[PDB]
Amino acid sequence: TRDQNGTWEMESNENFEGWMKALDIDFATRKIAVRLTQTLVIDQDGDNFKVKSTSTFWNYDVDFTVGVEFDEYTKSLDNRHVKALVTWEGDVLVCVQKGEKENRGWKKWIEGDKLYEELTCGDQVCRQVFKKK
Ligand SMILES: *C/C=C(\C)c1ccc(-c2ccc(N(C)C)cc2)cc1
Repeated sequence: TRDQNGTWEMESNENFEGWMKALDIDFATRKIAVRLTQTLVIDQDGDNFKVKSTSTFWNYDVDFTVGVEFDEYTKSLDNRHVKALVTWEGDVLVCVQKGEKENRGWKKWIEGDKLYEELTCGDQVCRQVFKKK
């Protein structure tokens, strides 16, 4: 299923700090952020997505249309400019962010009643699982 609509509450988080390090997030921010439970809110209508990543420490929103390249500033994450593109590979939603960092992007897919997410940058992969609330 390609339907990722919903409010998703984090169940597990692996190597989040490795991913943040590959983005050069500073020590203070990483040490706090790695402790925290996350929420993902996804509003999906056809190709149009609105995605929100939230915790008690950050609130990060992005809107995109599947298949349409967009220039993006990554704002409070790491303050960089990328060219971003989100597409479908089967039922895996795949984002590639072209720029300074290699292998930068994410993937999301549904496995049952849960949302699986990969965050990638450099040689680091962070793996997360969310439950539908
Ligand atoms: C599908 C997942 C997306 C678009 C996403 C974007 C950004 C983040 C994110 C933002 C900010 C931070 N900080 C400040 C540590 C971490 C991760 C997560 C997911």
